[PDB]
Amino acid sequence: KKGPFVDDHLLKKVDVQNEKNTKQVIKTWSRRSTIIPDFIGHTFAVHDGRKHVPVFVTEAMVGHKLGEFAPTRTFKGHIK
Amino acid sequence: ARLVGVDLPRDKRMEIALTYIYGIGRTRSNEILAATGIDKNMRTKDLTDDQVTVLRDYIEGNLKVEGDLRREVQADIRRKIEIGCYQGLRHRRGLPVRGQRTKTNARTRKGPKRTIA
Amino acid sequence: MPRKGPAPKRPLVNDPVYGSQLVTQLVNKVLLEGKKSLAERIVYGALEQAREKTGTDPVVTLKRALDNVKPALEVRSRRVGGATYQVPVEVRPDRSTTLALRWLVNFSRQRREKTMVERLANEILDASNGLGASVKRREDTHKMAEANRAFAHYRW
Amino acid sequence: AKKALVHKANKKPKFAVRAYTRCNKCGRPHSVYRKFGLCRICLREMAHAGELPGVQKSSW
Amino acid sequence: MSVRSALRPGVLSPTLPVPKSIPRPEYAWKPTVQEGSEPWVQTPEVIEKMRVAGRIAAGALAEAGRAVAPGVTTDELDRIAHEYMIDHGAYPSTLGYKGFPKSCCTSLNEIICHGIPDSTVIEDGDIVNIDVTAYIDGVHGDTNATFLAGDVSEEHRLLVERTHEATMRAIKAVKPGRALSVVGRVIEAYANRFGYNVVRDFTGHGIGTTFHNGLVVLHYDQPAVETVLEPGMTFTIEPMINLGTLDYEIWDDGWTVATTDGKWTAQFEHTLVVTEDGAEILTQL
Amino acid sequence: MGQKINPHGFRLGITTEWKSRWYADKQYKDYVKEDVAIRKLLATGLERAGIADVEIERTRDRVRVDIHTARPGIVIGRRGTEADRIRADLEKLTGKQVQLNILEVKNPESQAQLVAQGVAEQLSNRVAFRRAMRKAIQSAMRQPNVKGIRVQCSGRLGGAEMSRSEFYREGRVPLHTLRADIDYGLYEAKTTFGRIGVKVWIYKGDIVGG
RNA sequence: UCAUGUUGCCAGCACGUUAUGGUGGGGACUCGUGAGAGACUGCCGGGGUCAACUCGGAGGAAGGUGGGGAUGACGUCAAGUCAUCAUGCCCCUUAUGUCCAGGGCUUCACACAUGCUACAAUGGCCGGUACAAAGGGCUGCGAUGCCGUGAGGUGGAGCGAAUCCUUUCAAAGCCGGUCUCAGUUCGGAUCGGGGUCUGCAACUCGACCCCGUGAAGUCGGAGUCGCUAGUAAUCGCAGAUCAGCAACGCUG
RNA sequence: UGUGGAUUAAUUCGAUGCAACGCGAAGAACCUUACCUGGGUUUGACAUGCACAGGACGCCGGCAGAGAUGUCGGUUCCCUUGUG
Repeated sequence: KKGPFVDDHLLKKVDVQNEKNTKQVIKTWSRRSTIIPDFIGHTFAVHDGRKHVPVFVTEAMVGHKLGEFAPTRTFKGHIK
Repeated sequence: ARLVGVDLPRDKRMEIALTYIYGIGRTRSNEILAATGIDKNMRTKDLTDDQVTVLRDYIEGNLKVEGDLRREVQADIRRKIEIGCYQGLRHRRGLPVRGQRTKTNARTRKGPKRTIA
Repeated sequence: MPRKGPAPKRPLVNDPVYGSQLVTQLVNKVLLEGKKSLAERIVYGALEQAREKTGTDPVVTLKRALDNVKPALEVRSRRVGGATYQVPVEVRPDRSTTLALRWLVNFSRQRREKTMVERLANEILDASNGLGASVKRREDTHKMAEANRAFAHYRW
Repeated sequence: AKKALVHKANKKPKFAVRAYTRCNKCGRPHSVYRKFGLCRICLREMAHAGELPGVQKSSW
Repeated sequence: MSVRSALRPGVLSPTLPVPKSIPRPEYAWKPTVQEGSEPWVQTPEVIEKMRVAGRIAAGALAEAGRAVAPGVTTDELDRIAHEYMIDHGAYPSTLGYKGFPKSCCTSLNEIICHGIPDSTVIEDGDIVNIDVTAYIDGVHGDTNATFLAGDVSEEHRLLVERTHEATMRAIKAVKPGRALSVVGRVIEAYANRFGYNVVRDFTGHGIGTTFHNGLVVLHYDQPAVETVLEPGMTFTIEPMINLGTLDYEIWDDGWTVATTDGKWTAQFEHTLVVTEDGAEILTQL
Repeated sequence: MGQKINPHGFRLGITTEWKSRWYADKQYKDYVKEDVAIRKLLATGLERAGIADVEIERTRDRVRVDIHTARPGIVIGRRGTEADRIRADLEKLTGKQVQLNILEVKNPESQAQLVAQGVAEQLSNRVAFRRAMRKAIQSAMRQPNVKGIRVQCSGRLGGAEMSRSEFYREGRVPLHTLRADIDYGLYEAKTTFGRIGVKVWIYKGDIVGG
């Protein structure tokens, strides 16, 4: 666990977002970490592929990464 | 004998008594018995109450034990659900957490093989 | 190579410790497929354990047990006219010896002693005296081969 | 095995992990080795032709 | 108390076999025979065969319900009911029906209906609907009833009992010369007093020589339906009352359903035949 | 079909020799790519003239390319007009100085690949398949010391929708026998209606060659 | 059998003195492979048509085609492959073209198939004893030493290599102690913490490590498969696609 | 692990006893992608032939942008006079 992901474009976007103290739904393509705690309060519209599904960032949100915080595996598999 | 709450059977070696516990396993049985000073071969019947107290203090202070392993495993499980992680989603759908086989295998999670119509 | 005549067989040497063909065949039958030296040690210790519990030569005790287990008539699985008619056939000495030792090993591994060394020793004793599973199976097979003599004249 | 996909794998990737084999002679990306860098179906056909200096039938 | 967690389709046990003594649909035979369906016209012979089949189904349902205890698996209920109704010479019409692998249908709490018995166990404070059906001599008899397993809290007791009053209120509202939809309307009325809701999809179905004859009895106010009752129709009233809204989460066990809102629900199915002056229950003990 | 192992793919270490021969340490893949590129470059124009073989040997990294053709004059026309142009093209394409070697087959069509070439050209020439066969088959055996032949064809023969096949055998052609020296030649004509594959097996004799 | 002594083995010899052919030398022996010999009923006896063939004996390492492989005549089943490839034909040519973002392709309430693990004391835990070959290795083996519970980190020798790493190549086995026939020190699931590495990033979406996990399964029902000797079977090692591995796989 | 059944944007495609299902797949976080959602290119990501301008293209950077892509910053031809 040398270094988790930094979300470089999402990192710059979040820095610009929270430096102005403005909360915006970032249409975040990045899906490979929420390891950085500064993401709290930013409505990450996770681009699961079909759309940008919002996900909120919490304190205990660390330790697992950003992707299927909004699920992408739409599944019913039984009659629906 | 007396311990944290997991029985140590009458015909199990001391490491073997430990291995039953969720808190202590065979390798941790060896580690704890080396750190404390109890033989891995001696029985539960040959155990001393002072050694019981010393062992309990050592395991509760330097090892994740029944309570510590629960407050670790389940708390971090619900932690990875509450972050929306697909490790949490493997937990929810009764799947192995590391994304290994869920299609047919992984019965200990989803539950044994069955039969639909 | 059936359908062409008798099948050649691998020859068997005697035991180094004991020196008997029956002992070595018993070793190879108790031989869990994959290990021999450990199986040899197990059959050894079983034979010495039979020795002190009998006071005689383990090879002679094993011979007595095999005689008390060796069958004389075998029943095949020929289908005659869509009905299972059992045709007893006289057993050659090698086939009867193999059957006796196979039964001895199968009922040895069945026993519930601490080790299959002890289990095999107890099986040897219970076959030598005549109070084991192998002896009662030897009795039962002869009883069943005699109960169906009406089909014994087919001569196959 | 589209020619576009062949040029795509031949074009530079923006990540060090996007690189894969994509055997160039035919276009099959799977089951491509290092010592030869080809697919199995073309490997057998080249090998049976004898143009490869050294490969032959194995029989021991 | 602590609210029960969401159910998951536990390991489904094997199927309960059925002696051919009791017949089966034509699928069993050559697929080009198409001898199913039968003259659904309800003759009095088929009425008596229906009485027998419904009594058998009700007895098996009672056996399953008396088997219901905290710690008793729904599989045990299905086994006991199947033993009772096979001993009575009846075929489980739900076994293999469109892919249902069990003799009886066990709905648990949130499950709407046609739930699949599996390794899921019943505990204290639960509500369990058991659905039993019997087939003989070309008749189909289905009925489900919900029971309070353990010392259940007040709210779920109200839920189940209200489903039950909606049940016999729809049953008693059945009169000759009345439209079908009034039944559903009555149910909705009883749902409106306590603010409960009724699913508009899994509703009453006509029953007879075929399990589903196509006669669907909607359990809500549907003025667009002019289906008038005449004596002789055997059909199931199974009003469905939830603790939540009309959206639901079909259990991953499909047949088995569940309420999206994780709020518990109840179901009571009674098969009725219209007499010269009202309704008569043929699946009653 | 029947698992007929390639006679050149089966007796490549017994009777027949490899087209290419060299040694390369941690250099095999690039040599294979160079061989493939050179053979692709010499594919259509050479086969139209009647090319027979293409050997690519490697001297001390400079060049060794030999092309065995069945007719002189087309590959090498006016001195420098054709041979030097393709030599310069090879020099440009391959990162080496190419001293291209062009040699002529001593006899008329006598190779399995050459027979397949002639047969496929005739089939594309709208002639009677049978004629084409027999004709080119007669023009096949040839091979002075010839002992056996096996002419096979498959595909849309004559442009029909059915992928019919023909088999003709002459004399000893033991495929199974390893002292066979059976040359293999496969060529596919591209007809207006599709493709026709042509197989030729040429059994020179029973010589072991060991 | 001849040749063959280097990187390799080391009797006949010395030097190591620990690190083992390891070193100088040693062809003597494998080893290493170039050549060759040596199974061809080669000899004999017996039936048999006096024939094949067969049986048996003998020489022979191989015996009655030595053994293991490599041999696909004619054709067989529109089996499969326009997604290996071209390919006749049809369709789009501004899209079904086309690059990239993200996802899925790993999804699961299941059916089947195949395997590893078991279900133990023949074994589990702990420790010691001695033997494999093929290999594979230049940005790869990568060692010694160490921090490390252990991943993993350094780190680069000898290494394009019979030299050096893979250990002077194992495991099962041998022994000793325990465990005492049990949901077991079986058995591993199962997941959690924290990390550890690769990877831009390991939630889907790698693996590993320290710990803990101790389920089912107490040897399998109908029914079924394989195996004629190095065979069934057990154990371990290696190689390929592999930056990270789904591999309990495949090839040996 | 793969296949069938079901979801899905895709759960890529085909193979369906022998001769499919530890398969092509001897290797799916991007890639693999063939599928979908969305954003770009449109003689197109990729080419060939006719030109037509041409001395630029093209490269080294910055920025925006999920990225494709676009902006320009700086170099600006090498032939040899026909123009390539």
